[PDB]
Formats: sequence, C-alpha cells, structure tokens
Amino acid sequence: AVELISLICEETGIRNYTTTKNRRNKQEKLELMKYCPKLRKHTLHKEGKIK
Amino acid sequence: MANKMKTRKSAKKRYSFTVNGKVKYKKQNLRHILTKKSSKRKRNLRKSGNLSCFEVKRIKTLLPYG
Amino acid sequence: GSSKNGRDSISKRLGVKRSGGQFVKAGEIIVRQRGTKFHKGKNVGLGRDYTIFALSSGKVEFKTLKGRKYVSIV
Amino acid sequence: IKRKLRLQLKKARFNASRSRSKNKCFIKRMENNRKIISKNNINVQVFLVRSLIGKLNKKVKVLKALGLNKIGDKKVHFLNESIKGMLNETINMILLSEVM
RNA sequence: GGGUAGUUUGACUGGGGCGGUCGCCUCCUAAAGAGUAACGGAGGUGCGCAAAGGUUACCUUAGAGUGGUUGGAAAUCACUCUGUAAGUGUAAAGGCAUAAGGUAGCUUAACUGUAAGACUGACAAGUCGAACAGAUACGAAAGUAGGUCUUAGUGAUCUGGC
RNA sequence: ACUCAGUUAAACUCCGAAUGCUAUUAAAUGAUGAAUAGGAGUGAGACUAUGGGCGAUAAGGUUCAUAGUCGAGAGGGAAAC
RNA sequence: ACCUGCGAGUUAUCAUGUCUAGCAAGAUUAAAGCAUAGAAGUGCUGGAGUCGAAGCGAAAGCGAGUCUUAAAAGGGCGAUUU
Repeated sequence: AVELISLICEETGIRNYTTTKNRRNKQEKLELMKYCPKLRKHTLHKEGKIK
Repeated sequence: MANKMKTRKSAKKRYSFTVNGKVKYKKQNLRHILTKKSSKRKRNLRKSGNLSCFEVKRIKTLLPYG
Repeated sequence: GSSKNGRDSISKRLGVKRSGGQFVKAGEIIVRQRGTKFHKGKNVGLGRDYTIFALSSGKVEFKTLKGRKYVSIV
Repeated sequence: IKRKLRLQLKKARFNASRSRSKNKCFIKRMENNRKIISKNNINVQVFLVRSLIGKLNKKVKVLKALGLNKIGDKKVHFLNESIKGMLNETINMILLSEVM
C-alpha cells in the first residue's frame, strides 16, 4: 500500500526527486518545497507518476 | 599471426588502464532501484574508482593488448 | 526432530580503535559503538551512529566523571 | 586392559619417575639464579642450558632477544630493568655467572 | 502432439535418503582488543511513519503508602516515600536526566555540487566524517538540520520502459 | 509485600582481577619488517598441554581458542610404540 | 616374476617478465625484388605497418593539463625529475 512517487519541479517540469508515499492514507496531492538544481533555487514540487 | 592471443571482450568493455598500472572501472549498484539509496551513497557510486592492486595481474592477463 | 534455531549475525567489530595516549590526526575514528558507551569530551564529535571521531590532531585521552567515560583530544 | 586407562597409567608412571637428586640440582640452580638476579647493575654472563625446541613461542622470542640461539651460548649483559625482566621470564633455561 | 528427439530436476547433512535449513539483525556460547565453529541455546525481520521528520520552546514517569460518587487490588485526581525499575512505531542489546521521554508553535535539510581524513575489509562492497559553495527551514543569535536514538526492513550485471 | 540469616544463574552484575591487547621512551637482539615486480604450492589436518561447546563433566568422537610436536625431523629415553 | 630394449612439460605463434647483444627520442622492416652462386644461401633493395614520443574525458572536444562542476574549490587520473 506504499507507492514510489516522483516530485516534479513546478516551473520546469523536471522530475527532480523520487520518494515513497503511502496510498490509502491521504490520497491527497503532496507538495514539498524542494531545491530545484536547474534554477539554483528552492521551489514547489508536486507528486506525480513514475511510469 | 597463426595464434595471436585473443582479448577478452567482456573484460575490455569494463576495464580501463591508466598510464602507470592502475585499472579504472565504473562502480556497481547505480543501475537499478535507486529511490531507497541515500543521496550521498548515490553520489559516491556515480564517481569512478580504481580497483585494488590484487586484481591487476589477472586483469593484465585478460587484456593482453589493451 | 531437528534444531529449531541456529542463526547468528555478522560480527560488527566494535570497540576502541585508538588507545588512550595515541596520537591521531583530524577525522580519525576512535570508538565504534551502539550508544554512548563513551561520551564526547573536548575536541571530539559524535556521528549519527554514536561513533567517536577527532576534530583535530592531538593525543587521545579518557577521563571518568561520576562513573561515565569521556573521550577527548589533548 | 582398557586403552584409556593404560594410557593414563603409562603417562602417570613416566611423570612420577623423576629423580629427587636431579630435582635438587635444579632447585640449587634456581636459587643461584634468583640470588644473582636480585642484584642490580652488574655485568652478568648468561649461558643457555636448555634447548629452544618445544618451548613456548613467547619464551623462544625472549631468548632470541637475549641473543642465545643454541645450548652452550655465551653472552655478557649489563643488568638493568629490561635484562632483569627477560632473565626472570626465562630463568629456568639459563645459567647466570657473574663477571668480576 | 512422450509418436519422437535433445536436456534439467541443487547443496549442507556426524553415510545417504526423509525431515529441516539457506538473506539480514539482537544476545549468549566467545576464554575481559578485535576476530573465532556447530544440525549450539534463545528472538525478530523482506516494514511503518508527510510525522512517528527537521528546528525552537516548555515539561517528566512506573511502583509502594494515604485520602476521594460510580471506582472494586487496579480507571481519574491530590500528597508522602522511591529517583528511571516508566517510556523510547517495530525484535533484542547497547544507550537515553542536558533526557534520544512528553507537549506545543513554525516548517520541509526526507536538499544540490562536493569533500580533508578513516574504520571494517580477499575482492567487489559497506559505514563515519570536520569542513567548502549554492539554496533554504527554524531560532533574536550563536548554531542545528544531507530523514527516522543507534544497530535488520533487502538484490549485482545484462536487457527493456519513462 | 516487608525484616533477619543463609544460597543459584553463559544469555542477572552494585564491584572486579591476573594475563592479553594498544601507545610512547630507553636498552637489547642483527636482515626477523614493509613496498614493487616475477613464479608457485596449499584451501582434507592430526595429537598433546590448557580454556570450551555438543555427547553421557563416555569415546583415538565432533567442532572452536593459545602453544608445541608430527606433518616436513634424524638421534637418546618412555620394554615394542 | 626376473632381466634387457622401447616408453611422458615438446613444437609453432601471441601476451608479459628477466637475462644477453645492438641502437636510441627513436627502434625495426613484413611480403616481395635484384645480384652472385646452384650454395632450401646471405649481401643489398624494399618503411607499407607496429611499438614509444601526452594524457584526460562516455564522447564531442580540450591539452601538461583534463574530467566531475558556476567553481584549479577540493579531489580522481596525469606530470616538472623521460
């Protein structure tokens, strides 16, 4: 009941990070302030698919 | 020419020789499931390494020309 | 009726790596341990797994205070 | 007769067949050696009188550090704490005489 | 589609077979560095957690005795003695009063490029790491934060997909 | 439960050796250390003196730790061994 | 069974190490040709090719530096002392 999700930089769309998240516990759309190395600046990353 | 020693191709495709003996190679475990592995572990696995001096003689036998 | 058990882990090689009075340089590992069997004193640091390491060159020393052992670099 | 018992018995008889005269000679030698070692800062001559074969590894290393490799080995040494400790370790295999 | 052909069907094992077992973690065996066998003696495990993480600030149980509607030996509250035996997602050990225990606010460092110097080690691997640059989080600041108190929660190469 | 007295524990320790391990210095012992290059063989051990586990504080039994011997060692002694 | 004979790490090439001989930042020719000889030679001709002389990086590419990177900021592999 745990899936591998990918955190995507909002303003570039690059899949910068991958992480684990438990489905059937929140089924929300996890957002995380992560550092986007393309921009040398922190920004918002959203949950998304892997494949 | 009748009997030139054949190189071991599967070894050629993985080993490299430095100028004065050492052998360069690519580290393992950075090919596959990667989410769980820590970032510093992955960063160290990316950078290439040198083999221990104990394998160099066998490798020099495997790569007779390279 | 065979044996119900027989299972052991790999030995982890803990213990004191540099003896008291030895000369170490910066970054040396002094103790490997689970938990603060030895606590940190002057000029040493504690890793995330309670390893004791030397922040500067010097000579290791162990002191005892209230029954607890402290490691320092002097 | 059972082999366990006869081996025990044969070994016990060999061990017990030692001569008190030889033991007294050994005791006299030990007393002399201890008396000499009790001194301090003298030149002492060390003879090796028992072989190195079969002895403990540590003691063989001590004897080779003193300089004796064979029976009949002669070495003069100046008694300080180090030599005194080595002689005490290997007292049973040496003969100490004093160099006037 | 055994009509016919080419092959596979493991090892350890107090003979073999049957049975049981094969990764990893904790303790003893283990003889006071480390290491050290067995079909030796006992357990857990192929996770969970968007908080049970990070930071700042503020606090301490369990048990014995005594007094209280349900309430009795024991639920909740007050006090005395006791001073960690309580509690630390999950097994056990080593640790934890400065608490690593508990509560609350903010927050995402559960970062990127890196790394002097090491431990463990046949090799391949694994682990600790001051400190540097960028971008932050928290705090007044010094500083801390490169997940989880630490020690199991894992799988090479080749091939293929995004 | 509490008090006094007396006991058991490899997986209990309020305490804790003797040895061993590690560092420094001074002596002592003379190619025993380390590195590189070339070339192997070995990866079936056994016994004794100690510390052990398993077995039945039985076995020339099984499996670990220290040292020696045989292995690869002639000679003398333990009647032969 | 005895005795006497026969009866097993060789040859051809490649890699690498050492020894010997020679040259030297260069060393060396292979196939093949000519001449003489009839003497399956050995004296020339023949430099196509190979190994050194620069490495690093997946490569492009750059070069006593190169790659990892905004960074010689630290290291990895080099070298200036062949």
